[PDB]
Amino acid sequence: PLSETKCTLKSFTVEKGIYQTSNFRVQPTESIVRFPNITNLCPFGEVFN
Amino acid sequence: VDCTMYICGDSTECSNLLLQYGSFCTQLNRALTGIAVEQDKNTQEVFAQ
Repeated sequence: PLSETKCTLKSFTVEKGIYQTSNFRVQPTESIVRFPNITNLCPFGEVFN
Repeated sequence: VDCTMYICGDSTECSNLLLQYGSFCTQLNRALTGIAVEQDKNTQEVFAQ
């Protein structure tokens, strides 16, 4: 974190304060893909049952 | 502004294209930071009397 600041400021020494050096973002852990169901349920059971 | 997110972030392909512009939005991230600091100093001048 101190070296994040030193390069951001182009310096080998740092003055007191807060320096923004980057950004963080949380990435996806899973993919949720949802497509709607078919109302007219398929009669496979009419051949098997 | 997270200018990566603003232009097109969380994409390898967008990042590679955004990077062809160097510091094009970095300078604005710095300009907004400078404005926010000026606004804090301005608040202190008005109220911390």
